[PDB]
Amino acid sequence: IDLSSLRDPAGIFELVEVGQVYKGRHVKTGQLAAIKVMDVTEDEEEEIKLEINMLKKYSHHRNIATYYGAFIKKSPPGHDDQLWLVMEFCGAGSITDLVKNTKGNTLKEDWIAYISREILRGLAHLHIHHVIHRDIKGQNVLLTENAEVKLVDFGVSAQLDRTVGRRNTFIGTPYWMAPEVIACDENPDATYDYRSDLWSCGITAIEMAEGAPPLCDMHPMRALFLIPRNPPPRLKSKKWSKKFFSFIEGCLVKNYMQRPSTEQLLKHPFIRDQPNERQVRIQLKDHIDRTRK
Amino acid sequence: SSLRDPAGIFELVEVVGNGTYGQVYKGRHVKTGQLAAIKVMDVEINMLKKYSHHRNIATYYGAFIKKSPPGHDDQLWLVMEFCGAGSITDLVKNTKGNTLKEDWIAYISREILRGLAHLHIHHVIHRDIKGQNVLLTENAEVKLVDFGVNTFIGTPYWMAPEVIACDENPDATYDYRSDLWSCGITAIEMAEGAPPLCDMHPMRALFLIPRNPPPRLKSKKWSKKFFSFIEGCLVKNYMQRPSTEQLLKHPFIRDQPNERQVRIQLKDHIDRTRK
Ligand SMILES: Nc1ncnc2ccc(-c3cc(F)cc(NC(=O)CN4CCCC4)c3)cc12
Ligand SMILES: [Mg+2]
Repeated sequence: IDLSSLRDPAGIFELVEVGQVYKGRHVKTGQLAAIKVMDVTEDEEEEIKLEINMLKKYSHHRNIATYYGAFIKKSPPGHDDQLWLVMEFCGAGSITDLVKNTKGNTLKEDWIAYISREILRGLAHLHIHHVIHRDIKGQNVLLTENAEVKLVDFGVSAQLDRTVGRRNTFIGTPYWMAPEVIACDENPDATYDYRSDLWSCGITAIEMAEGAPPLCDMHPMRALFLIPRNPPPRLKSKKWSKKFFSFIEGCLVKNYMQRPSTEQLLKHPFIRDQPNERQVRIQLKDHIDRTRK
Repeated sequence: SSLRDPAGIFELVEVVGNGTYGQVYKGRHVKTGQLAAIKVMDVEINMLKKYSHHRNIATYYGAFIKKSPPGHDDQLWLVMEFCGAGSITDLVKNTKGNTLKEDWIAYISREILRGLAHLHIHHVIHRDIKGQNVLLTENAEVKLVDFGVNTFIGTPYWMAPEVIACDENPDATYDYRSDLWSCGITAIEMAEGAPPLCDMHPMRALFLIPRNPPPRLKSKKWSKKFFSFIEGCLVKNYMQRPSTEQLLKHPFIRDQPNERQVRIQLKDHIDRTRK
């Protein structure tokens, strides 16, 4: 295993069934793995090498779907090669899937507290190693069959899955984007900071509570204009606890300079005080099981 | 509700063209072997139905629903004419020097504009004109794809200034003339191999388009008519931008003496690129 290299995947990883996300396996162990396969030009291969040097290293962590490495499956000369980004497998789907299947498209507050803490613990690990995730959203928060919460990592340190295959030219979905990452009249140069992940975490908590991020009903281009202008988003319903409202307001501080860090939000009462944690963990494991059958 | 299953009628071959369009496949009509493009969506049809009957718009064939087990999300299939010779972005990328001959640009730009004129006369704005949505057939016919147009913002480089919301323009005013700005950027893309601001971060380009003066061709080699055409498409304030009809009369578009040879040169280029 090497994360500073760019070898052919043959004899290391192979694809089993469905850049597109594929189910794959480590040849020698038989361990399942999610593999992102992208078409790369023979010129984009030189861009990968530079981005691989930009990679920051960090250990395994229980809240991060481990990034195993990058590989290039070479095609005949002239023909577009294949970039493979290999990551640990999470079989119970995303948090967006979880909230979508449930009745009323809303999760119980103690489920949001549990999932949000796992997201933050994963983020704390990335931030302490000087890495910004940059794409926190319910789709990138996965569940294992054992109700373990893991952040998608296809080489987040150098954003290997967002910089090649003409993907780099796409703006993407704007709804989880922090105000500072949106270039507007007062912010001409986008400023990605570790705290941009915390804004995304707050939008993910709203998404778990309501089934969709704020401004979901708007055209992405309109939402992109409104995020840096609108006051921080709020939960629509008054049903929620005072701690949950407080948590949202904590993440969603408009000016990133004044937004708390991961450690400070990990101490927030909504995250810190989870009396029914054991039952939540059981309720989630049970929800995953009955959804499978 | 009367949409049938595609089995035995259309089959998916492969993704076209490796993520750039999303879930769009090169399909095949089972009984004839005739190729088709199929837009597969997880489940705006009559838009592609009556507005695609024009030689410069890829023709709509039909709609199908591939039924999944109860509870599991079904698949809508939208089938249209396949354009086998790739996009004009592919064309310029696959040309030596990443630039097309001016008479090729004149020809392709006229076909884009004729497709746009058809859409605009029916009160339809394409909204996503770019080299990647302008396709070639094997016999060098030019066809527009992806009109209508939901949560993903694509590439910003071909977007007109008025379509980008800012302090003075809070509500992005999509107008038929926004497609003409996109056609001018497509002509620059054919001339240089990339749109203006290509070297910038898409988010930075989105900030600069409504602020920057109209883009210009970098080289002085081009004819005065071609410079005039670019200036016509790229008028900053859409209120003074010409209509599709006015640009169709522009000398660069209207006066094409070597049209027959261009068509032959394009057919020949498509063939050499295939092998
Ligand atoms: N006719 C053809 N022949 C050959 N290659 C073709 C390649 C692409 C297409 C095509 C057809 C179509 F309906 C829509 C789109 N584009 C998108 O779906 C983009 N969406 C914007 C919002 C979500 C994604 C592309 C037709 C082809
Ligand atoms: Mg047609």
